[PDB]
Amino acid sequence: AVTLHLRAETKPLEARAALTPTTVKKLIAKGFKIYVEDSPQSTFNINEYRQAGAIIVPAGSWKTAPRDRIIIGLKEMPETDTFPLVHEHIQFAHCYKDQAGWQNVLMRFIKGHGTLYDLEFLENDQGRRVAAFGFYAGFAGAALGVRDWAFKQTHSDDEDLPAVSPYPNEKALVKDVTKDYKEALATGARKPTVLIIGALGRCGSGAIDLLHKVGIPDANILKWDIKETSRGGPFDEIPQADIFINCIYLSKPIAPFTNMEKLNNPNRRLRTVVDVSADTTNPHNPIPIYTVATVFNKPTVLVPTTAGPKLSVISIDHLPSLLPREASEFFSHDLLPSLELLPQRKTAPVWVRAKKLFDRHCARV
Ligand SMILES: Nc1ncnc2c1ncn2[C@@H]1O[C@H](COP(=O)(O)O)[C@@H](O)[C@H]1O
Repeated sequence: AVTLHLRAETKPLEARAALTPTTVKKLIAKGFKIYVEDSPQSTFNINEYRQAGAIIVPAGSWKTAPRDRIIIGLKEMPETDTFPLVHEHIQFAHCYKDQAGWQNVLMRFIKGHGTLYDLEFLENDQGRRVAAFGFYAGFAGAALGVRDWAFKQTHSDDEDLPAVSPYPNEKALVKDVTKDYKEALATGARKPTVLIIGALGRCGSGAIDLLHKVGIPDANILKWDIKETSRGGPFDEIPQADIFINCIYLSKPIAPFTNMEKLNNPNRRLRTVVDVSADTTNPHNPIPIYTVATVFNKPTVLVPTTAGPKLSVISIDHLPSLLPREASEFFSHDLLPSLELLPQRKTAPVWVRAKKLFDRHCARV
């Protein structure tokens, strides 16, 4: 039997969890022993885990836990923590892409005789990433995009979309976005068209699902993927759409999707751009119209146009935190088949690939 120990997150406002009560129940049904730290910040109530069969333990107790427990969490270790890491860990460690102090992160493992299985690079047998948050990133990005567009119909340009807060469940989010949307329509606003780039993937599907659920029909959604962008930008369709949602991270030096010249047009319709995969450290940002990474407490940034109506960007890197419960359920269920192979992790390719990758980065230190 494998023992997993779900550590409490400490990163500010991180309410997601790598295992949910549901995935815990499912692992227990397979003979796992599951410990769950009593986490202040989690969107899940600790009673949920208890009722699932988890053994509840104090927050931070992983640090003194027996060597044989596999420690599982989402976020990287606090850069401040210096003690050797003696356990096998499953987490996003953020030390494989030459991040600052990456060697020190790994030295903690080396000194400890611990092992990292990094969630960012966990790969199935067909070479695809096992678990990520793209669907809910798209769903939340579409939600905020519609909210921003609606807001613009009912408020003056000197006001911006107010601070946003996570929702306890998807229905609650949809109810609020629908309310805002219908209010905007009731003013006689032309029904908006929404252009999505990367429409066919998980992120794109998430955005589309939100749009559908708030009453936006396919007739008003322009679903673009590789074929549509292959002609090369800039695309006139972007300023012509009311809302533009970008659902694919692109960092190689190609022609941009849009630019200030194209946006500086009194006939532009576009009001709101949601760059779901925004990363201001992108070496070749194909939507070169913002430099600010916006955040929940100030979710939009002005695009400084010289003609046309007020245009704003949403460039939040934490969109899945808008719905931490569902984000966690999707993530943990995507990860579940791999977790079920942990008893055979010495031979199961998903885990062997991860150990090998860890070993290779440790060798560079
Ligand atoms: N340059 C591009 N233009 C438009 N769509 C793209 C481009 N590159 C990748 N995609 C699509 O983006 C989606 C990414 O899917 P996912 O990683 O599941 O969110 C897939 O449907 C890809 O085909």
